[PDB]
Amino acid sequence: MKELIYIHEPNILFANGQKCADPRDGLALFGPFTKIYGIKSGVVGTQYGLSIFKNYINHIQKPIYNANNITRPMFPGFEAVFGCKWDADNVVFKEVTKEEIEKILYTESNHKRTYDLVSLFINKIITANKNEDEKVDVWFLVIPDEIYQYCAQFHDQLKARLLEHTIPTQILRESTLAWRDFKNKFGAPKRDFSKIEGHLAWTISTAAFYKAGGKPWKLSDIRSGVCYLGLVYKQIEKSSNPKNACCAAQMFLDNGDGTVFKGEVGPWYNQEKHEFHLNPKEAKALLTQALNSYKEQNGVFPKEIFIHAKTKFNGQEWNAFQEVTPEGTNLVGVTITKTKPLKLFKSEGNYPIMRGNAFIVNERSAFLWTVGYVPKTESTLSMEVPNPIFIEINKGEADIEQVLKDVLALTKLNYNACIYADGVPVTLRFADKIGEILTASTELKAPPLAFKYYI
Amino acid sequence: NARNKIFISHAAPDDNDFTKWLALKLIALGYEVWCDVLFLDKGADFWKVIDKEIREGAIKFLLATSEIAIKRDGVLKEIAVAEKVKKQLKDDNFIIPLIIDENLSYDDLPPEIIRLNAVDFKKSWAVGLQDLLKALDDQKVEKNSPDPDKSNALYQQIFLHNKGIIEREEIYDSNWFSILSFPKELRFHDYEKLMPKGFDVRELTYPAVRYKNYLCTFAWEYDFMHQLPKTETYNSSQTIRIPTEEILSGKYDSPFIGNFECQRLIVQLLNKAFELRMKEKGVREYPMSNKMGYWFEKGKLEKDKFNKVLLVGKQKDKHWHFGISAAGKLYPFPVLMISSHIFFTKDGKELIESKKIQHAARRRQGKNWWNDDWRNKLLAFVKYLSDDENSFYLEVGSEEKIYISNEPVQFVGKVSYNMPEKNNLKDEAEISDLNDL
Repeated sequence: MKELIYIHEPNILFANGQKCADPRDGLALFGPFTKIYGIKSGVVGTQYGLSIFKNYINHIQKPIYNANNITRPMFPGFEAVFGCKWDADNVVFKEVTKEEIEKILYTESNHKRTYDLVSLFINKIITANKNEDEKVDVWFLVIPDEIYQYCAQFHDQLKARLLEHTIPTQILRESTLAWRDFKNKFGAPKRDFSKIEGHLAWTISTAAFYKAGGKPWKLSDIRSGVCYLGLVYKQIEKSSNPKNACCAAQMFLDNGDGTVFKGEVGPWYNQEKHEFHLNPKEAKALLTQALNSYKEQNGVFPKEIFIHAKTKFNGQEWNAFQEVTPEGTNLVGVTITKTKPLKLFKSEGNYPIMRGNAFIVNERSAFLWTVGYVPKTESTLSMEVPNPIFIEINKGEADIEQVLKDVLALTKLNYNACIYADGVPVTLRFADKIGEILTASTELKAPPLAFKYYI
Repeated sequence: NARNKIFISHAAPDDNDFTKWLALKLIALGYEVWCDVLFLDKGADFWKVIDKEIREGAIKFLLATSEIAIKRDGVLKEIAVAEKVKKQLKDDNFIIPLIIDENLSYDDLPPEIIRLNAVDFKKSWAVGLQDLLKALDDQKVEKNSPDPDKSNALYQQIFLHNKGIIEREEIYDSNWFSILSFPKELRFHDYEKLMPKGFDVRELTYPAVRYKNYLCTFAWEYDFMHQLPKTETYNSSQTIRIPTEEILSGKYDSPFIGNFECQRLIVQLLNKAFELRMKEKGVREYPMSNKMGYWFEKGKLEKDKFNKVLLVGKQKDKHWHFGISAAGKLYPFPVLMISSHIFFTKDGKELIESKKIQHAARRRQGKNWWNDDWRNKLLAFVKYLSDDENSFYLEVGSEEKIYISNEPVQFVGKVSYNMPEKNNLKDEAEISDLNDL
C-alpha cells in the first residue's frame, strides 16, 4: 500500500535553553530567547485611538484567559511572559488630528488617499524620531479600522516608506485593540474576540516584542552553517515591458529573524510559462549579496544554501547561482507548491489527518502536510481538509527527508503571529507581502534590511 | 517529610491556570513545589497525600484566593488544616493568600485568614510574583539551584500527558483513483491531408489530440469517418503505433515524439474521455476556468442521496450540490485525481452566476463540513459513477476503454492521534470566520 512517513514536530528554543513545541507555552513558561530591557512605544493616531491603546496596554498587563484554553493558551501577562515592561506611561504619542485624516480621505483616488495618509504617518514618525532623542523602540500605528477599510494597501506603502529610513513599525486597528467598544446595529461587537481575547493579546504582544529588538524564539537543533533563501518575485503592473519583475532574497538562519535582499527590477517574468526567471547577472548579484551578508554576520561562508522558490528553475540561472557558490557551499533548489491536488481523508472521525505526515513521491519530490490536526492543541490549522504542499528538489543534490524537516522547521518560525505553527514555510510565507512592499517603491535602493522593517 | 515543597492550594479548575503558571515559575527558581496540578494519578486518597503534605512537608502555604475558590468547602478544609499546622509551626505568615480575583471583596475572606498578609496578583501576576518572591526570601525559605529543566520536564510529562501522538497504524482514503488498465496501443494518424483545415480535435466524438502533423488517440483507424468522411480513404500503414506499457514505464523515446510529450498527450486524452463520459452519465456541468465540474440536480438522485450520503441539500435560501472535477496523472502512478467543490443554485437547477456569491457560499459550507462529510460525499459520487462493482470506464475508442477503479488509492501511516474528548469544531469554525473578518 502507498506508505506515508511522519516528520516529528521540531521544537523551538526559548530562554534558558528550554525547547518546547508551542510558542505560547514556551513564552509563558520560560520567556523569550533574548529579552529586551523594555519596549518604548510611539503611537501614531487620534486621542480616542491613544486612549484605546493605553487602556489595552494597561489591560494586557493582567492575565487574559481564552474560552478554549487547549487550542489557544491564555496570556499570563506581558511582564510575566517576556520580562520587560511595555508600560503606557513611557509612550511617545503622535496625535493625528481628525481633520488631517478626513481631509486626505476627501481625495477621489485611493492611490492618493493611501499615499497622502501613508505620507502623513511617515512624516509624524520621522520628525519624532530624528528631532528628539526619544529612543522609541517601536512605532505603533493605531489607525482607525476605517483607514484600513478605505486604504495599494496602507500596510505595504507604509512599510516601504519606512524601509527607506529603517525604523521598526507595527500597525494596529482601533477595532483590534478595543473590539467591545465597536458594535453593530444589534449591540454586538462587529468582531467578537470574546473567546479568543487571550489569543489576540498573545499575537499583538509577540509582534511588539519582535519589533523592539527581541527574539521571541529560535529553532533548537538546526545543523551548523545552513542558510535558507527564499526568492520573492512580483511583476511591476505598470511596467511597459510585461517581463519587468522585482526579485528578492530571504536569508533565514536558525534564529528566524530573517534578512531581505532587494534585487534589480528586470525582465524576469516569463508570460507563457507564468514563471519568473532571472538572468545570470542578477542571479550572481543576489546570491553574492546573500553570501556576503552571511559571511559578515557569521564570519564564514555557508556550508549549505537552499533557494526555496514557488516556481521552477532554469539551467542558466542555476549555473549562474552555481558559479558564485563556493565549493563547500551545497546549492540546493527547492520548489514548494500548494497547488497539486492530493487530499488524504481519514476513515473515521470528523477530525482530519495529523500535521507532519508526508508522502515521498520519489528521491527528489514529496508531499508534506504542513496544515492538519495538532494533537497538542486538539485543533486544525484549516477548517477544510488539509491540502499538502509539494516539495521538489529542483536542482542540486540533497535528501528529501531533510528538506521536509527543514520546511516544517521554517514554518514554526512566525513571531508575527503566535500559533502552534503555520502552513507555509517562512521563506515563502510572506513572499507576496514582501513582493508588494518592494513594488510599492522600487526606486529607493534599500540596503539589506531585516523583516523587522517588512512584515 | 522535609518542609521544602511549598504547598499551593487552589480551586482544581477555577484556579487551575493561575496555579499551573505559578507552580512551574516557582520551580524554575529552584523552589520545591507541591500542588495537585503537578500530579497525574489523583483518585480518592490524594487528599490523604494533600494532608500528609500540608502537615509534614510545607515551609509555606500559599493559597490562591478567589470568590469561587473561597466558596469551595475543600478550600476551607485545606485552610483549617493549614491553620492547625500554622499554630504548631508558629509561623503566622505560614498561610499567604494570593488574591487573584478583581471582584473579590476582603470581608468575604474567612475569619481564619481575614488578618494575614496577602501577596496581590490581582493587579498583575508579574508584580505579585516579585512581592511573593520578596516575602519568600524575607521568610528565609530554602531554595535549591534554579532549574527550568525540571519545570520543562514537569510541563511535557503532565500538561501534555494525553496530548501527543500514538504509534497506531492509520489507513487514509484519498481522492486519487487508480487506473486499472489502458488501451494497448497509442495510435497517431496522418488525417490532416484528409482533415478539413480549421477542424477542432476537441469536437471529435472520441478523444483525439492534434500533435505536429498527426492526430493522436487510442481509437481504431476508422472511427472519426462519421465526422471526417475523407478518412474513409486513409491508409493503415501511415498510422504510427506505440505500446502504451512502454509509455507508462518511460522506456520509449523516439525521434518522432518524446516520452514526456506523449505522456502529456495521454493525460489530455484521458481528461477529454472523462468529460465525454460525464456528459453521458447524466450529471450537470459547471464550467470552471481550468477544468469542468459535475454536480447533481435537485431530484436527480434518490432523496438527494446516494449510498445514504447527502450530495444535494439546502443552505439558507441556496441549494448546495457536491460536485467533482477530474484530472489525469501518470506519475507517480496512473491515477484520475478527483477534486471536490460545492456549486450553489437558486432552486436546484439554475446556477448562481455571481462568482463572488459562489465563493462566499462555498467557503461557508466548507466551514460547516468536517472530515467525514468531504470523504463520504466524494466516495458516494464516484460510487455513483461506477459501471460495475469495482470500476467505471471512459470511452476512448469503439473497442478501447480506460478502466478506473471507483475506490480511491489508500495510504497507510504508522502514527495517529486520539480523538478529542470534546468536539469544538463549530466554535473553531466561528473563530476562523472572525480571523478572516
